[PDB]
Amino acid sequence: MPGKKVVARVAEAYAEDVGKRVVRVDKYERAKVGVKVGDYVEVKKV
Amino acid sequence: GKKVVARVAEAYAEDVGKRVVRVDKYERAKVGVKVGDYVEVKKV
Repeated sequence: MPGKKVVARVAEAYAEDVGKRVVRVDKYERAKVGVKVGDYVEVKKV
Repeated sequence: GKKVVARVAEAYAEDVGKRVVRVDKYERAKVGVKVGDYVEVKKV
């Protein structure tokens, strides 16, 4: 696929977020991915 | 591994600027990653 992929390091979820299919991403990754809080993303291994 | 879909939530302040994504044990197992591995994140 063309262009630079957005790659991030996996860290464990905070306990209260576990089991909610949520991924915490900061504003810098959100800008590059092109998403806002509440949007959905695909996550896959590098 | 496989591709998963998750809802985006804000990062905690201490995680900001470290290129970190917080993913729970369920998504990690499905994706085929462990803590410290890298993932690609894409808008859907």
